[PDB]
Amino acid sequence: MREIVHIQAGQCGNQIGAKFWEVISDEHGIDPTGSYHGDSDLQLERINVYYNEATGNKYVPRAILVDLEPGTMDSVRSGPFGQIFRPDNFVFGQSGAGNNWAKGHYTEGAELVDSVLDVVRKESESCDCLQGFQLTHSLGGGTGSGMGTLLISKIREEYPDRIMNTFSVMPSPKVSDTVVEPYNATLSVHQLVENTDETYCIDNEALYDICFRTLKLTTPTYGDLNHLVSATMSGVTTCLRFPGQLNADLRKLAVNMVPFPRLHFFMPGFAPLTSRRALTVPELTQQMFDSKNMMAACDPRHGRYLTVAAIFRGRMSMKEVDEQMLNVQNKNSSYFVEWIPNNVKTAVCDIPPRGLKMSATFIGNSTAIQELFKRISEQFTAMFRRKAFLHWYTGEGMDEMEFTEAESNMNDLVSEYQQYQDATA
Amino acid sequence: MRECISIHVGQAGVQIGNACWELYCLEHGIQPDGQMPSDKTIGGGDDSFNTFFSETGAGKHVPRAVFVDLEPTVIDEVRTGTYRQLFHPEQLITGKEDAANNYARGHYTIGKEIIDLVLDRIRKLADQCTGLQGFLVFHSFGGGTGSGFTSLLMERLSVDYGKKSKLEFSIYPAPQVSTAVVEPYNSILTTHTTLEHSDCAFMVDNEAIYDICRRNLDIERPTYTNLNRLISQIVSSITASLRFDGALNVDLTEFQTNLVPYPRIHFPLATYAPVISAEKAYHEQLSVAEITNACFEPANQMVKCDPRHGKYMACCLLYRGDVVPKDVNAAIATIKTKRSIQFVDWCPTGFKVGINYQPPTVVPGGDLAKVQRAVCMLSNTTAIAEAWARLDHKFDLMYAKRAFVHWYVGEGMEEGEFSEAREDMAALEKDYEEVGV
Amino acid sequence: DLGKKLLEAARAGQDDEVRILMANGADVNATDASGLTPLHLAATYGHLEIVEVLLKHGADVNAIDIMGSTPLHLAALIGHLEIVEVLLKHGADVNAVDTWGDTPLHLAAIMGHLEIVEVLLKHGADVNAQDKFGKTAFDISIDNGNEDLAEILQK
Ligand SMILES: Nc1nc2c(ncn2[C@@H]2O[C@H](COP(=O)(O)OP(=O)(O)OP(=O)(O)O)[C@@H](O)[C@H]2O)c(=O)[nH]1
Ligand SMILES: Nc1nc2c(ncn2[C@@H]2O[C@H](COP(=O)(O)OP(=O)(O)O)[C@@H](O)[C@H]2O)c(=O)[nH]1
Ligand SMILES: CC(C)(C)c1[nH]cnc1/C=c1\[nH]c(=O)/c(=C/c2ccccc2)[nH]c1=O
Ligand SMILES: [Mg+2]
Repeated sequence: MREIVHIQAGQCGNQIGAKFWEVISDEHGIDPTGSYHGDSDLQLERINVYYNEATGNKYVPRAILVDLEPGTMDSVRSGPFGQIFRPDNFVFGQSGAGNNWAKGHYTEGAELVDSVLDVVRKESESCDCLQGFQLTHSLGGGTGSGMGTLLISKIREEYPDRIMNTFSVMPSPKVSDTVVEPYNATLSVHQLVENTDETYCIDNEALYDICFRTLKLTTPTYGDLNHLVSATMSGVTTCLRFPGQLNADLRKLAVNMVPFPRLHFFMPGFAPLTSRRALTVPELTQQMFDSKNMMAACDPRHGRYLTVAAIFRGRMSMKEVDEQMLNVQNKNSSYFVEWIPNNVKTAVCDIPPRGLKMSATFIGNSTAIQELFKRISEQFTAMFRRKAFLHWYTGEGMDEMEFTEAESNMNDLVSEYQQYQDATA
Repeated sequence: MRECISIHVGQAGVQIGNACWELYCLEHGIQPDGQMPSDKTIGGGDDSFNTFFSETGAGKHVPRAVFVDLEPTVIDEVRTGTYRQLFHPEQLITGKEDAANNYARGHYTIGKEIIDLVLDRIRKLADQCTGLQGFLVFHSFGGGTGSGFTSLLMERLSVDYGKKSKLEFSIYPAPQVSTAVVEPYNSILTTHTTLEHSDCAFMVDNEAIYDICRRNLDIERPTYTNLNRLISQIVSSITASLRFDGALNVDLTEFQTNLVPYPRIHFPLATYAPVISAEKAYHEQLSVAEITNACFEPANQMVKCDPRHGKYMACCLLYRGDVVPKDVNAAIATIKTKRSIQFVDWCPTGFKVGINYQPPTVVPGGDLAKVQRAVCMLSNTTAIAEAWARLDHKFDLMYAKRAFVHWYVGEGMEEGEFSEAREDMAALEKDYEEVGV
Repeated sequence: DLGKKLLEAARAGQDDEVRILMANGADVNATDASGLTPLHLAATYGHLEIVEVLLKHGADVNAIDIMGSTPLHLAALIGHLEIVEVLLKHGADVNAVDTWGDTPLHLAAIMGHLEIVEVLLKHGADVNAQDKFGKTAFDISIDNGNEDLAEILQK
């Protein structure tokens, strides 16, 4: 299978989604008019994974843009590559979601979803062999969270045999507009547990800490955070856009990364971490496994790795990569579960990203991600115990038991991680 | 002359097949377009090489070969490679969506979409045969197609070709050159469902081939290309007796007679010598005694195991090149005195010997030096059960936690098939233990 | 009964309506079914001027609802810094404990309201106060890896 269909929902979803298309367009030699002016034939070998080919050698992202807020669609269109997207693939309402999961999932979002699905169906119908879907969104707002998960459920129903992966931005008080974000995220996580195959946990807590403490940015902006996000998304999709010699679609990668269906929430990482000299292979490996490089605010040494994938990019010794990857598993063997033999796998892509000769992307399936869910759960519970702002959600038809159910599902997920963190062979 | 059809399933089977048929063409003097100037009977014949090649009226020699994969990437390379005109175009068969390293997809959900076409195309080849003797089936253990589709195909071939022999060349997984964490599952699943349907199976341990490339060929990081050319050299040494005049292993039935004392213990160990780097073009030539002694060194085995702690049930030596029979006999006599090679008490203790006097062939792009004499030893030793023990152990670690099982159960397989397959493997390990005595 | 109307006006931020109801005898210390007062609701929803007005006209700054929540608990939970300051100035109990064993310090810490944490500490918040699971605010900050908060909680 080849084609991927990309969906971006809500303000965060469209912002990081636009950056993703800017970055991989540059990597593939596609300018803002869809024209290919690249220099290497490898830039076009797998271009169809993310781009439809139009007339006149014009490449159009296979991307659908969704928002209940009109303004966000205007800002994407004015962006560097705004004119590159298919105009009919903009699906937006006029009312907005007001940071309310219930509005995105049941009210304004429910009224718009069928229009989005019509565009999705049109893109899917023109795929030779659709791999599946990737969605960008935040969990803390209303549209990306509430309408995003509605979209996921509808797509799961219509395309049950296709992979569904998300890049899901987790809320943090360090980058926060409101205290209802734990509500919105907790309601969303239950949806992701059941209906996605892989979810990349992009934690605004971690992004902020990286910019502030590592990059020394005194006042991190969304642009600073998104610089880390786009680097990560480029690295995570490298194996599908520059496959080199590996022969793996989305499903094959999910099979080898997800031993238990609900435990599909990944800790992403990237080296080197940069703000807007080349590292050595040992430095890449060390930084990739360092807690400070993780895009989810969890300490890997507080859990165990079920599986790990790492993508190195650039010109480097394949043997040296093997030696360093071996050394990490040897010195810290206790942090990799022994009952999944050979659970750390790596690939090397010769083509480095923009501005870096050496880089590495880390994808960890670690039980330590429970720390992220416990953090959100503690905030959810603090709010829910005092029943704060519940009428904003019950006013859209929701039941208080739906909050109770979401709390229980969240803590069940945490319990499931703990079960495999303590297991032994 | 009785024909043999080679079937190549999944990436590993296809890529190894491409290397094998390249070497076959070189050994028989066949060009990449199928022409064979040395074959003076144009458009027909019953020579030994016709077991593996048919002929067209235009003098084209066409492999009796089928290539099958569930996605097209690998077979597309055959369709456009140096030998793009060699094969029947309709015997290169591809789906669009692969088995995703999932046995269940290869055997049940996805494999079922193409199995009838594959069988109809094999039937076309079989109908071309005056006396088809059976099939040689090349595949990985670890891939979803190599494991699951191969099992499905072997099941179907047993029904449609009840009296035909089926031999396997099976790629046993090594994590050094694999990215499939679930390969132990696929390996056990396919072994369980294929055991009844396979008459003789030559396992090729990727770690063994990797070691030989690193240690003998001085290749720091072997590629599939490096591995496959070495594997093809060994496969050729095993199939030469079917393609040339000779006295040992002259048809598929004789492989079973010589190597498989009873049906489930049908996994011979191959050992090949000498393997010399092409950089050493002026190496001093090794004696018959030296290459024969090398066959009992673990470093030259196709599967990592220790025959010194097992029992032999069969031992065949297949020589190629400048090999005088009296020198083989003296080397064998020396082997028995110097080494401790223990046979079971119910089998003849003699070593069967074949000699093909043509110098061994190497592919010019290869990593191997030309040699004046080479030998492939095929033995059925209980020591190869150590390879099963290693796989079964990894299977057990993951299955105790039901890791990854949901992927298989969602693709048309009952969970009970896991334990059924594992119990069969436990019985197989017990079969070896009881023969070892 | 102007009590329910004052509760709703306080929740909705209807400043002029709050003044009218109080002028006509509305119970400034009315309670809803759960024991929340107008001051609780104004503190929860961020209506600073209403918080001031109610305190100027007899509101109990330390009233508790059925779950032990004070107005300060709720302002510290939601993150209304100016309201936290006003409540403390009018005698709010900085170490009030609710039915979950939480103090205002616990709630500001959980929700990452770092400026409010500093204010509470300055007004004598108990760094040793344990919730029903034994956790102090500092424990919460170490357990959840909030280094910025842990640094503040040490003085
Ligand atoms: N020696 C050798 N091993 C290979 C080759 N390709 C894959 N292997 C190994 O076979 C296993 C992976 O199975 P593949 O053959 O690639 O998978 P497949 O049969 O195409 O099945 P799916 O891709 O899962 O549909 C691993 O153990 C690989 O190391 C090859 O060309 N030569
Ligand atoms: N990393 C990042 N987070 C964002 C961005 N925009 C909004 N957010 C975050 O997403 C959440 C708000 O959701 P938002 O996408 O704005 O609401 P929506 O339009 O209803 O989906 C908060 O956690 C915000 O911190 C962005 O551009 N980058
Ligand atoms: C061998 C290697 C390193 C390629 C590997 N083995 C298992 N997983 C991966 C990598 C990935 N695994 C994934 O699941 C993955 C998901 C993805 C890809 C593109 C777009 C969205 C998600 N992207 C990856 O790079
Ligand atoms: Mg394959």
